[PDB]
Amino acid sequence: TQQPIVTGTSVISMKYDNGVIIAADNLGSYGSLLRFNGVERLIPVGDNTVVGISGDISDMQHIERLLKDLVTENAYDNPLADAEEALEPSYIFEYLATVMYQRRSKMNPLWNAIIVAGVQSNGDQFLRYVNLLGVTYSSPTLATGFGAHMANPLLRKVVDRESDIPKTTVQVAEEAIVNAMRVLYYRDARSSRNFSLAIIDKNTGLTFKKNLQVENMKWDFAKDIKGYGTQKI
Amino acid sequence: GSRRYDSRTTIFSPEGRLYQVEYALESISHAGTAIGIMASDGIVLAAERKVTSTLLEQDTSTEKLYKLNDKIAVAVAGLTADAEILINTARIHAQNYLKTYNEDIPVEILVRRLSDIKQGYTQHGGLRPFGVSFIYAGYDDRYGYQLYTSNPSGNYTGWKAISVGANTSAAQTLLQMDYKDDMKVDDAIELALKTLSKTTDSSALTYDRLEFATIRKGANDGEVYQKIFKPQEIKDILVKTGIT
Amino acid sequence: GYDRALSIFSPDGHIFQVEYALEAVKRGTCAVGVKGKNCVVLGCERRSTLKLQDTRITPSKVSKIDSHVVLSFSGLNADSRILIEKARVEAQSHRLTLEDPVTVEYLTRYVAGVQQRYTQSGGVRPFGVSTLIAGFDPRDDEPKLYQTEPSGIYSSWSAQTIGRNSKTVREFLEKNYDRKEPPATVEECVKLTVRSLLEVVQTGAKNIEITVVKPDSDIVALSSEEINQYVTQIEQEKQE
Amino acid sequence: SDPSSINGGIVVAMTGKDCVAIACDLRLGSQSLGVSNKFEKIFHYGHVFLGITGLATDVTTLNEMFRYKTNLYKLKEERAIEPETFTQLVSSSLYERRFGPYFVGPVVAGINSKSGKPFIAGFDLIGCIDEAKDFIVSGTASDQLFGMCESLYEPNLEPEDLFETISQALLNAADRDALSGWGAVVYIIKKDEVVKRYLKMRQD
Amino acid sequence: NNYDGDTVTFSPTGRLFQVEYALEAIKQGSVTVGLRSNTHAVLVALKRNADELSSYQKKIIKCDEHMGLSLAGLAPDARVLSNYLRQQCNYSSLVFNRKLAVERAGHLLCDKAQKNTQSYGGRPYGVGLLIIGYDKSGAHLLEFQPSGNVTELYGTAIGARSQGAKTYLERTLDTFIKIDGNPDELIKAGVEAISQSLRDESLTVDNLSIAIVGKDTPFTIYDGEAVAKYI
Amino acid sequence: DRGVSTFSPEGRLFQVEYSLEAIKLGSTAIGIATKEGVVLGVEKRATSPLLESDSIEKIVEIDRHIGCAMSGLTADARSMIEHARTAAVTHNLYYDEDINVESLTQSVCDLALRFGELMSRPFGVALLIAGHDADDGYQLFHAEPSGTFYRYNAKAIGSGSEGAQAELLNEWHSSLTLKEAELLVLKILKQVMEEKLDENNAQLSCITKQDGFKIYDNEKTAELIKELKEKEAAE
Amino acid sequence: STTLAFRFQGGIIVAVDSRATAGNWVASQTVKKVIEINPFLLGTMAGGAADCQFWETWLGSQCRLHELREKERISVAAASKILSNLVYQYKGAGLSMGTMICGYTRKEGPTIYYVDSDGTRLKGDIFCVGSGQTFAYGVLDSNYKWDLSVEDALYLGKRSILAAAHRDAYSGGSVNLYHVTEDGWIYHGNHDVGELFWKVKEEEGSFNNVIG
Amino acid sequence: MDIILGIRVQDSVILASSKAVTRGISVLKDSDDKTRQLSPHTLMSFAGEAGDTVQFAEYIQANIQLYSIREDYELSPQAVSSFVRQELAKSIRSRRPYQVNVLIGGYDKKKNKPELYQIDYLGTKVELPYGAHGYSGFYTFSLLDHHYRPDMTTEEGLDLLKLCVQELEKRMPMDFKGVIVKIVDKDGIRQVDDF
Amino acid sequence: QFNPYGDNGGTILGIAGEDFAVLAGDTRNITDYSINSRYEPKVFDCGDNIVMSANGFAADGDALVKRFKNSVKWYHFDHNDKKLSINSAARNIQHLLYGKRFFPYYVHTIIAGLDEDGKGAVYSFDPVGSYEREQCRAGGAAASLIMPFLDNQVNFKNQYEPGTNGKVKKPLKYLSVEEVIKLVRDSFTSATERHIQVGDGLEILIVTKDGVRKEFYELKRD
Ligand SMILES: *[B]([O])([O])[C]([C][C]([C])[C])[N]C(=O)[C]([C]C1=[C][C]=[C][C]=[C]1)[N]C(=O)C1=[C]N=[C][C]=N1
Ligand SMILES: [Mg+2]
Repeated sequence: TQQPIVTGTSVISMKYDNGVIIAADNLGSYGSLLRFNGVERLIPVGDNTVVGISGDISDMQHIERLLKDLVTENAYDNPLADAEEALEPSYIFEYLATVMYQRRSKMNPLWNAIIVAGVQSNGDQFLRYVNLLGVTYSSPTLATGFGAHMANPLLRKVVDRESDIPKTTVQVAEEAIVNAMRVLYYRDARSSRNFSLAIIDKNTGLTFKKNLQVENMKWDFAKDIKGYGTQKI
Repeated sequence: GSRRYDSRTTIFSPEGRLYQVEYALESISHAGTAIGIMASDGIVLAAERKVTSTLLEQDTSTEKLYKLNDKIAVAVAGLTADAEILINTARIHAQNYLKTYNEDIPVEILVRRLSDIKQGYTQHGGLRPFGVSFIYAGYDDRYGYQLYTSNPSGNYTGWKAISVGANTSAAQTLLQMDYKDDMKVDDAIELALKTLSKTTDSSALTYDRLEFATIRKGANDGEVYQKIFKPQEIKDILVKTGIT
Repeated sequence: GYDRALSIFSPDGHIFQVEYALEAVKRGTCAVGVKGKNCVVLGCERRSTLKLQDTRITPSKVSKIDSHVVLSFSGLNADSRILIEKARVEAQSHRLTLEDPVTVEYLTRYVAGVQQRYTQSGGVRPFGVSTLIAGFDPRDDEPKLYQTEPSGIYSSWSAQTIGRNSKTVREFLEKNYDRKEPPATVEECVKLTVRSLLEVVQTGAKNIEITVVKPDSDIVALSSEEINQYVTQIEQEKQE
Repeated sequence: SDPSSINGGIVVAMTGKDCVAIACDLRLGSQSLGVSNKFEKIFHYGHVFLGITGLATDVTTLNEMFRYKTNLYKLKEERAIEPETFTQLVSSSLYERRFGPYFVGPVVAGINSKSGKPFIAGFDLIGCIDEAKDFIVSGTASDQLFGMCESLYEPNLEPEDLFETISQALLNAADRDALSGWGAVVYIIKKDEVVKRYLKMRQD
Repeated sequence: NNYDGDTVTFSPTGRLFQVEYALEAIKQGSVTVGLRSNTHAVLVALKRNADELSSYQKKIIKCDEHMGLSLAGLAPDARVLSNYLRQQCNYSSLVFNRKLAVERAGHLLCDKAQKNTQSYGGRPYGVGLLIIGYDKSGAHLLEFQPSGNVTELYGTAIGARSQGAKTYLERTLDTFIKIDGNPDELIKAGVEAISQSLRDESLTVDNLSIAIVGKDTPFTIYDGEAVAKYI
Repeated sequence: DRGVSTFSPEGRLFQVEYSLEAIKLGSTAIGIATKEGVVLGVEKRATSPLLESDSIEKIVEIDRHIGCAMSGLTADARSMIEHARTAAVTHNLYYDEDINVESLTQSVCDLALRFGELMSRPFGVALLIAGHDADDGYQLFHAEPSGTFYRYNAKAIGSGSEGAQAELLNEWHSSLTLKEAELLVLKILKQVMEEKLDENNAQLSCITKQDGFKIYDNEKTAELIKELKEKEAAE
Repeated sequence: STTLAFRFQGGIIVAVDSRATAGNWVASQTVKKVIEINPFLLGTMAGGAADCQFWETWLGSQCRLHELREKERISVAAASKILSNLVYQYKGAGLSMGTMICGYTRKEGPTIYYVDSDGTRLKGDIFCVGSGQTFAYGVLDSNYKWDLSVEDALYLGKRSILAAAHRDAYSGGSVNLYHVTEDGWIYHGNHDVGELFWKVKEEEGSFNNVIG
Repeated sequence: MDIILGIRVQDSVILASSKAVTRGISVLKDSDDKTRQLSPHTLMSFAGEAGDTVQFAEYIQANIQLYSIREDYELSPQAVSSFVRQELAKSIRSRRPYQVNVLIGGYDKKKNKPELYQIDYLGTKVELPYGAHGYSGFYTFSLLDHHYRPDMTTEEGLDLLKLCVQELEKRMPMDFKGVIVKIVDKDGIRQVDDF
Repeated sequence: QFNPYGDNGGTILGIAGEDFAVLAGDTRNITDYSINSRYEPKVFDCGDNIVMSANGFAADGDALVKRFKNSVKWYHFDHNDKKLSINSAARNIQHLLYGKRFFPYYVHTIIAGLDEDGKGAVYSFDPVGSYEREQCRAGGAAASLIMPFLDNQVNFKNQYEPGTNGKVKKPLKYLSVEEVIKLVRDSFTSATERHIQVGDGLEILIVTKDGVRKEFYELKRD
């Protein structure tokens, strides 16, 4: 049993017709102090998987080292390491899910919420969640922390069920993700303007975008707001 | 591997004997003779130190007779270092019993415990046995004065008079000849010294080549006193009995 | 820990360490067991090479395991103490958990099991001891007599002997013991037991020990004079 | 609840001219209930005397433990243990149970057989040695005993005078404590004679 | 000679005799054949009986839905090693949601057998194994030796008189590798291969044991009247 | 000396092969499986007439649906029986059902090779394990100290085994009745035994689906012996 | 839970209710609170459902092993003590059990042992265990005799559970009856309280407080 | 359990122990014997937490019976009491201590004297002319302080014990369902069947 | 302080027919007042014609199902591909649950299938392993809403025959698979209305001698 010290906020994601999109901001908070402003919380594994992590950053760095080691270990005595016997998103997730549930069972959890986004060998979209309790679930849209409360509602308007996935393009999906990130910056007190976004497509592969910013913000209406009720000046 | 160098200390011969026990007994047969004689009013322990020197500090020396508690003592025959390992274990066992039951340990129970330890080294562990034979002289309120002996096999037996170490065959014959049941301590003292004087490999039996002890109820009223004899006191009892 | 396999098979399918343990039993003083109609008697040889012995305090050959069961033996004396101690502990443990004293068969099966375990365990040699276990089951008047040996096999006997010159006394018992009509009384059973030992013992003085066990925890050891009277009567009938 | 005041009791020791004195009450109780009036708290191993206050099971256990250890000492050393040496043995033995201690308040008293010098010492429940010249106190009425000793005591008292001083220190301290009393014993100790005196006191 | 008392001792020519003696136990064992195409992999095993009243000792063991082996030598040692494979296949599935690769299964068997050849007290395994399987890179056939040596092959045979079947497969190499999408013909080739190792005795209904795994075919064992079709 | 787990140049474990020689010295045990049940019979072989023969226990119950006969160093069999009984009862606890005869046999055989430098040597006893289950019906297994077990329609172990096995070769057929099997075991035991066969030096037992495992009374066996004598004198 | 057992002329009567609850929620009305350990031993179940079920079916495995090893039926004393010694090992860990071990052997006759998760093991003639034990005790103690017929004893047990089923909120459902004799136990049916209450009320003239 | 009493007279020790066993709400039994014979001339009564009491008593019983068989000799009451005390003194610093208080009544055949030892669960031993555990002593010690003598007969001891039980039945809130009385003397242990 | 347990909501229902058995469960997965997934399968085919569901804390639920599926696999390996009967599966699950008696799987487990006589079977477990064969059982969040309805409409409790007035009970006539599916659908529709953790979708697994069939139905998504 511990308490989280340096923490990362929401990770958001969704499926679209040819793949999956995932995003997360670049902040490492120390309570109410916005301590570290250059923290990468999306960690790619090969060219077919991106693991997004929220919660305790020291535990995130530990998980990052486990995944790095997993790639090394998979290559050992494996002539098809970059082909048929490469790491799949499903393999990477199940490993993490095993570790998370084992650690909670020893009463010493990795204080994180994790989303594994990727594309399988047969082109199928992979998107699944796991957290400090070892709880797992899948959905056309997935989000952690504040994202669950604010992002999911917006992303579910695009893809409400399974049959909406083939009808959703990469442009429409990315647009929805970027808008959700703006909304989280308006409303989450532990978020930052700077974020990273990753697309995993079955045709065009892994596209990792760094140093993105929330833009097209509405603040002008603030000038008209005066007092808390009766005040006019 | 390591099997190559294992002597296998705990095996039977084709005849059903324990090799190492038999060879340990052969070792003990070259040790200085120790005699125990039980009387109606006490017990005598006499023992011969092995070929000493004039430069040996006798008054502070102890190789034969050891105190286990206030009521029980032992005479040693064999490897002195091996004996001290067992003696310290026996001293502890007596104290454990005293702490548990708040009574002094009965002689036989102490003897059985030490004998069981010796037995273990002949059945398991792959270690050599202790090359030691003990004569136990003790008193308790159940059986009174008691003499026992134990050997490397872990077998123990009770005695009226007994010898261990060198020339036991000759010594046991002499004791069997002159011993009587109604004998007293002073008479037993004389018998013990006379027996050693005849069985000794030395030219003459002197005070500097002996260790002597008595367990007497010759203590003021109903209680038992252990007396480890001093060099001068061994010299006096040798003159009294008419050996020197 | 010392793990060396001392008891192992040989090309002809024998375990020599177990067989050499039987040779130690052959060397041991003779012990005999005879069961009558309402009793069991355990006879034991005392070698008279050891005089100046204190018979009060010297370890007796027959040992009580519980108030209703006894154990005698032939072989290594030091080894027998270990089996006796284990048996005494198991007897009290059985009373504690089952709320009933051990049957004679159960106690035998335990002692036999311990002996067997020492024939296929690393770093240990077999016990150089064979035992005769006798007594009466709780609330039962049928006599019980069992034998064990170093290998760990055990079985029930109408009458049996173990130790040195046991071949001779077994010869005697096989012709003198009738199954259809066993020794009806204590006297007849003790007499047959002393007779069987007199084939081997030498002098009938302090060389024979007798212990009579009857139902309902009635165990007593006969004295020198009581046994001497049997010795006297046997030879006076023999002079004819 | 507090282990050191379930059973109750007290011990006091004093030095005099070529002599020492050690005394204790005889009560054993279960809180308010008085159980025994024959529970002596002073023991001796050879010429070294040990008083022990506190939890009674530990008083008994430690006595048995120090009898055990002083008997082995004597067999190996071929001499009786001295007060100075025994004091160190008590301290060592208590500190080995640092984080699971015996709930006791030991007091050592005796005369060194070689130098003839009078010796007293006290301990806390985990081994700290208080080696006072004048007096040592222990138990549930230790505050009371401190007050009595500090006023009544003077140095170089003769054995028969020292008896009166220590006896009055114990008796009047015990009478101001609910968990002490029910009889008392006083040991007067000289180099080669020891007198034991049972005191007449109020039985409430 | 003087250097065969235990597995921890090299001979003067650098040989390990205890390992070689373990290899000898395989040669005494009954013949078993393995072969594969691109779609399927087949095991054929000649089972051995004690006498006419006895049953015929089973030769083939299933390790997973996609993997299994046939044995030749000490059967209890095959049970230990097959149990280890079952566990390793199972660890891969539970932890990584991943079917164990046949090549990696061979590597694990090699390393397990090796530890028994370098340490004092233990002994080498006294059995040879033929592992077949279908994984993400298609059909596979492996040959395990208790020296530790594992080898991937198109076809092979181990046991007594296994040289006859091994030569036949060496001739038929170009034919049977092409038998794709036809399980019965691939088994026929395996039954014809094991027939080259027979003397005096012939393939009966309770003598023959066949196993197959493939693209849309779980590892299944055929015994009894199920193999009468191929006799 | 040499390792306990050493291979011979022929590829056999020395100790296992030596334990098989000890089993050849043991008393005879025979088992015959039929569609009406499995029969188990043993030679008691008392070393002396004073030995009470009914205390010789060479046929043993493992569960209600599984019995067992032994041959060789019979003391070694006690821990094997204990394990078998525990395995049978434990499986019933875990699965609320009877355990398969083959699975029980496999569990016993797993102990066999657990020896080295675990126990110090292999078992010096062979077992005939007979039973019934719903899947494979009436079965008879031969469990060796090598860890190997064969199923048998009929099997003999012990000192008179190869002579008895040759006799079982001719006599066994798939339509044998239980009564026919009982007499057949008695016939073959009488053939290979040193002493003359009677109800006191030989013991019969069977396992049926209805009644389970039963050791036969000396009175019941005595009748079957008398029935055997008459039918042999009939031609 | 209401479970009882009592010794009498015709052996032992065992009677139990059928209800299982989680708080105020009635989880089951069809629970088997009697365990058939063997044809001669019965165990009752009160407290934690799992603890009782698990360890009493486990007890049956230990009893079967005893009679395989000793070629003899296990005594009620020995069987009860195996269970009490086991739960004593777990003392403090939080097991929750109140059980009667009931049987009949030659050496003992009809015997009942109360076994408890605190380690308590008591031999006795009458026992009632569970939340509704006090209600069952009232009927038993006023009507119990040694000289009862198997028919009358069975009814007294049935009636005593009914009394507790009525008043105790955590008891009810149905009544399972067993009768233990020299030749083993004999099941005497499941009796729904919803039909038994009205039947007993009418025939017996009892429960005049309730309207029917 | 509840009330256990002991009194040592001229030539015997008398132990009295309540018969009730109470599982919270109900009295499950009214004939419970809260004692075990450790040896022919030594009896131990006990009271404390459920389960622990019997488990401890039977464990001590087994150990003393084992000693008796091994040595063919009966331990003195003093020796048995010291063994019991050590077990409880060991127990109090265990993971889960034995919550058991005991009285040990024995007749020493060597000294020809009765002996009564009171030991609590901490391992606190005292030899006494009369003793009690729990709330029993609060009522009974005043009576015993007044009436007791060292030279009393066994019959006088039983009468003084009846006066103790009568006081307990008058002033104690719990119904302990009477007591089982047992006498320990030179002839062994016997139960007074009418009390 | 760290809390190793959580509540993922959901509700499950098992009904045993005369020659069939159904095990149903909603597909919604939640924490607190949020929806994790509208379609997360909760009822699983475990092989050997056995279906299983472990409702409550999903991590423990997935762990248990995973370990039981594993037990089926090893049962085949160890006992010559023998079919694991529903009664044997039930006892095995008791030991899996009781094995963690002092750190329990926080789930309500139900299995369904056919017994060895071909008749429909449902078994029900508590978190620490106590179990019982039943004709009818609901488990999880809305169990308290559904069970009373099933007492009434499956076992005809408190129902009597017209004209007799409480004297003659309604006879316990057997229900077809079409009739059972109607009762399951109505049970979940009703539970969805009044329980916030129930909704999104209903997945039913039907077990017969022919095998395991699946049926899916939409539920309200609010
Ligand atoms: B009985 O009331 O003790 C009863 C018998 C049990 C063996 C089935 N117990 C329960 O119903 C307990 C609750 C309880 C009620 C009253 C007293 C003590 C305990 N119920 C359970 O253990 C249980 C188990 N699984 C589900 C629901 N309830
Ligand atoms: Mg809803």
